[PDB]
Amino acid sequence: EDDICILNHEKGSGSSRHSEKIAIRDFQVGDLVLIILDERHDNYVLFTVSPTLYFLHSESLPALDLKPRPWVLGKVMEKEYCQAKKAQNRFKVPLGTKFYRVKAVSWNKKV
Amino acid sequence: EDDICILNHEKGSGSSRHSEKIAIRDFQVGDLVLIILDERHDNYVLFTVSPTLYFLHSESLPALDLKPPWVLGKVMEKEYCQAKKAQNRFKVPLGTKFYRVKAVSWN
Repeated sequence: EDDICILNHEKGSGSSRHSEKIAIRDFQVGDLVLIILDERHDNYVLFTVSPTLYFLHSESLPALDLKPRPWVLGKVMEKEYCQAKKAQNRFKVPLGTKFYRVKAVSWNKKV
Repeated sequence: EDDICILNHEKGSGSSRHSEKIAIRDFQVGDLVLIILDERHDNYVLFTVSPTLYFLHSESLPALDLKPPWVLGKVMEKEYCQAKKAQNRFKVPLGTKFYRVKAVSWN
């Protein structure tokens, strides 16, 4: 263990400080989220661990200082359940796929 | 448009249901975190947007069913460290301050 100095050590189940949190699945309006560029679907999307896609609404881009940056934090304000009606679509997803589109804004708070 | 059909539309500030959530910086003991492989640093780390590295303590790998590409965990312990040698296990410059955490699985 000769390569590091240990400056402090903490154990326990909770603290008085609350880390900043993001949703990663089953997004709800009001959630704080991480918004990343999805090259394959040519769109910004929510970072997520689940296979349902949450696309960022194109009209939310100017409110997140984005342009049609790798990532930004935002706060979900609207959410739309959608189904692909034509086999070639703005979302590069097969015909009939069900997915979400979300509107988000920049947010300088940790909640 | 005409490529998508809108099945429902929701707007608001809150809901009756709680999405699964992870800490993303300034991690605290008790936090739910996302643990990912960081090959640049030859370690697992906590997924984060801050520039401070939070390495997973090698002692925690068996509890998370990992060996020395992502798992959800719960922070049980955290240590503030400073790299003391130029060549170290964490592949950071000499003097770098960073964290090590111990975590257990969570589902």
